[PDB]
Amino acid sequence: KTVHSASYDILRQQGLTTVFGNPGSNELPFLKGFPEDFRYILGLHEGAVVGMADGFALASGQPAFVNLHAAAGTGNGMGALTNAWYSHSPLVITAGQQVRSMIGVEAMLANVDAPQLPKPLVKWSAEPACAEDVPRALSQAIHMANQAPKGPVYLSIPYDDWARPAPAGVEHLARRQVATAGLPSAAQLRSLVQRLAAARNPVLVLGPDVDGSRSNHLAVQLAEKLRMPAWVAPSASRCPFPTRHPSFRGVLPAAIAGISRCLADHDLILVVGAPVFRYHQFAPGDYLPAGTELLHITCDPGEAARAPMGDALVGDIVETLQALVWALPDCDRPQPQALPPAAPVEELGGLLRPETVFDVIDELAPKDAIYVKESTSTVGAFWQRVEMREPGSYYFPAAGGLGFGLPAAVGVQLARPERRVIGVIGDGSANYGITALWTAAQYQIPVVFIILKNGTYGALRWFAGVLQVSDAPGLDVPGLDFCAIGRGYGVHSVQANTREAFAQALSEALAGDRPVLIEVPTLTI
Amino acid sequence: KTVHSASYDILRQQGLTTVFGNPGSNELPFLKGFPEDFRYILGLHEGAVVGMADGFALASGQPAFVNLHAAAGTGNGMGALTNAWYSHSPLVITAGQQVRSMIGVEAMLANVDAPQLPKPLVKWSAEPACAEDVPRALSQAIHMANQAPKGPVYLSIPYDDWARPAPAGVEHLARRQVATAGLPSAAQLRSLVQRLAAARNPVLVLGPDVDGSRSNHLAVQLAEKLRMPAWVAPSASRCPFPTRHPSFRGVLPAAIAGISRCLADHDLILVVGAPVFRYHQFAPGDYLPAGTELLHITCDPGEAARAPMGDALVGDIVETLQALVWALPDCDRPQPQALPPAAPVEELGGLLRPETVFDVIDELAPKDAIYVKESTSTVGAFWQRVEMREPGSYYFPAAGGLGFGLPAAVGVQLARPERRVIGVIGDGSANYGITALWTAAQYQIPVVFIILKNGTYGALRWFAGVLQVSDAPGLDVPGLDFCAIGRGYGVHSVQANTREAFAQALSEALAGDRPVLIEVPTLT
Ligand SMILES: Cc1ncc(C[n+]2csc(CCOP(=O)(O)OP(=O)(O)O)c2C)c(N)n1
Ligand SMILES: Cc1ncc(C[n+]2csc(CCOP(=O)(O)OP(=O)(O)O)c2C)c(N)n1
Ligand code: NA
Ligand code: NA
Repeated sequence: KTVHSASYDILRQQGLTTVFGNPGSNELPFLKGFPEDFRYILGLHEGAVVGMADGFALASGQPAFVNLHAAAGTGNGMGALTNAWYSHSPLVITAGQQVRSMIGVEAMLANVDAPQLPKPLVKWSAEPACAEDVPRALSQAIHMANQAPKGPVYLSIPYDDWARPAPAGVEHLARRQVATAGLPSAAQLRSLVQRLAAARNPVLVLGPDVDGSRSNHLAVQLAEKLRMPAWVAPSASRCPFPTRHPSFRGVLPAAIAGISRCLADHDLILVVGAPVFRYHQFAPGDYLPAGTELLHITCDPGEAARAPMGDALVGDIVETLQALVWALPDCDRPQPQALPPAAPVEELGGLLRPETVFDVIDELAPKDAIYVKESTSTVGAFWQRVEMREPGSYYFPAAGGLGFGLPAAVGVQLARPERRVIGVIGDGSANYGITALWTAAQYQIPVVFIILKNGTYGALRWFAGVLQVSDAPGLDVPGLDFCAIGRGYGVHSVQANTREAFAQALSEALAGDRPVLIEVPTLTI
Repeated sequence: KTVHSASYDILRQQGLTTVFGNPGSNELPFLKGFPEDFRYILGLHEGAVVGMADGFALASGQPAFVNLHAAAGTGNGMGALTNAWYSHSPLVITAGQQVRSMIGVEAMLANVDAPQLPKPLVKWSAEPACAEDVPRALSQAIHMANQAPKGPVYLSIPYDDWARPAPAGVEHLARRQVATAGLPSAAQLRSLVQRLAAARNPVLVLGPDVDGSRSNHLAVQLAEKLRMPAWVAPSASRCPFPTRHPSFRGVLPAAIAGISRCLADHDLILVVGAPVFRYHQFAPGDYLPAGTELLHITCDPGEAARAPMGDALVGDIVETLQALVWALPDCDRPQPQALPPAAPVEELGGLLRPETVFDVIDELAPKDAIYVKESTSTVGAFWQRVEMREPGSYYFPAAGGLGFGLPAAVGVQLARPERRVIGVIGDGSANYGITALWTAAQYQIPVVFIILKNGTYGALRWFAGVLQVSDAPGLDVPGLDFCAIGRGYGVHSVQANTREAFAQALSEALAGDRPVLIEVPTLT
């Protein structure tokens, strides 16, 4: 037995049998003898590697294993880690290191002070002090990433470690289970029941950990038991509730003053599975309406600690909601009434309007499609127009780090081969993760990649207009041909200029079993 | 006066008037009122932004200014910082931060613990404690990046700072000069002279800081003064010596046993402007030949401290070399004789060999072309076949981080518009920095981008053989059409399958003033 055999035994028994990577010489001794029951997914750039792994871990509900090259490979993946942090993504990131005797002299490919490199975007990082501790360190990595609050971890491994003999006692590691006890106490449950049942007009607010914990159906039961509306917490990264349910109200605005206005008539706000709150725009005002109280249920002690208001309970979301639904009384206030349907937009005679594209998607897509969205000026219209009825149907970068979309679509589609993934990606956002197209071609992962091509960084032009700034450089992205780029990376590509051409292209893509890129020139104002 | 007006005044007076960036909302208050005498170079991904700035700083010999978005933009640029670290590149990296009152709550776009993010790849990192300290902190960043050993620094700026009034006393900052005194003392100089003059058979070994300090001509003078051969230090990132000068001996192998074998006959080794040594492959053996001594001249205290052998002198390389050339006595030993030229490789009639491509480059390229190389299995052949006569003629990623090549070619070409830049890039390496093609097209930066397309991560096949690994996944890169990708980003693109087709494409590219991508299918 070697450090190598012991390590692959640990990965197999813990279920980490898909490796997302881009290889280098320090990693070859790990990749040696790669087992026939494991799968390796090559990305051409590490931002795409990490984002594929992120999508895979989130959609599968299991940890994902990554293998990168030394400091430059780790570095190229670091933007993608910002999103993985706020999505509570359990990524086990390994990077290969020089031989131990060559690290201090700073030989070429030595990753200097390796554990510091990924900080502060990892929950744990190490470089084992000896070859013999590597298998236990890898066990520690997997169980740190997969415990609440879940998140990325990092391990740097000198390449001469793998061939060394495994130590006595290593046989205990592969079978280890780490379980998290997160049910409320009887007193804690009583407090939630008393406060909710006593409220005049409560409201529900739901974040990405409602989807991550598979609590969507429980959230519907909760809303119905208290006859209350349900919103998505601001800066939404996942969809936690069926969007045409009559209690649904949309996504809250990412603004201090905006949330206290939207929720002004409610005496009690219950936030589940989000921070309080991922505000974005500067909009000073009241954190809460006068007389309103807030309750917060979260899996993350740091979310509970940092909130500017409310009483928090930190624990297991699905067990907490199940207990709460059981313990609450029925209510006979009237049921909330549904939001009105979105009207078609006016025909203006220029390029296709995003609203039009979305109406077509809502008509032709399967009702359990999965959407991966990274198109920053069209978010409001998408949520209004594209129904998302089932869990696990939406992914948007949780840190707002662009380059998530194309790679995450490939990883999500790999995790959920029985559903169809449709990416809705801007011309700007596409270029941060463009080589994911190639991985989709090579492995025949049949994402429908829709590129909305408006010629600009539209969301930034909007924000610039708001600040009366007209002199900022760098906001336009002319001269891009995504059909040529798609074909370059091996993906069947088509340009759709009208509503009829777009419908035909989407229909034909959905009917097939290959990736397709659909380039859609769109209106921007 | 505002923090904004004072900061642009500092950048202007210090000479940082080109901004390399990718914008975001936290940066819009900085980019507001961008001055007419500044230039903004947009990159579509931050790895390319930082690589362009890196090339520009190295080729211009001046610091370069970067503006990135928050933590995700900073993160996307961090692979490029590995290279900037080992090339001693003076990059001033700014990243926009949320409004100060929204940082601790972790609002969307808050960069948490920002100064820790780029570590350990920056020599100084800060987030100012108040708006009034932003101008002085920017000055500190500039003067930290540009003092020996030069390197990247990082400043995180909350976006509500820019509009605030500038503090009293700010007017002293823009004019500040920071000079480095780095000449050897009389005793230090005499020790080098005494030792070198007493040696039986000295040898010279030169690294990237010889090119960086503009000491190439002095290195030739020194070699000639001691009638000694000259090598490039291993893991070469720049070219410090004219490669057809008769004392030139090529690049040392990146191997412990290799160096002591190559240099076996020399009693004294003088290493200038490189670490001792950037070994790569694991080839254990003797650090030095028995009886040999090593002298080291470096601009970097860390290089001096970490070396496993030798006596080091840390200071100003160009000033130290000039003092040494002046002080050395006459030497009567015969001059070294030139290396024999490379033999032709016989064409087997099918896909082109890289050696053939390099012979055509050597025939047709201007004799002061600049090469940006990131083609990992073809480095030895390149150095054997493509003459580099002038300073500032070669750039290869100093940390080996791929994605340097396409972006750095663009930045070098921007720094040196009077010379012509030829990028020599593999099919694997191109994809880590591919959006640099777009910036070349948009700004009409006329790089000749040559893509060597062998279908594989060729150098990893070599290392797999060395390490005795035969079943590793992920070594092949089939199914890439770089003419389609080039055209997609706006660059005129042509495929060249034969020696004649490549000559014609290279000649036409060189005769024009637009960027061109030339895709060349090659044998491994
Ligand atoms: C890595 C990274 N760099 C820069 C930004 C800043 N950013 C925010 S929105 C945006 C524009 C995206 O444009 P596009 O995807 O074309 O969508 P549109 O706004 O045009 O709808 C940019 C560049 C970011 N969020 N992430
Ligand atoms: C960012 C990064 N990721 C991975 C590697 C590992 N790496 C070393 S050489 C190499 C292959 C480069 O292939 P190519 O540019 O096609 O050149 P060839 O070896 O085929 O001549 C790779 C992937 C690296 N050095 N940098
Ligand atoms: Na756009
Ligand atoms: Na290659």
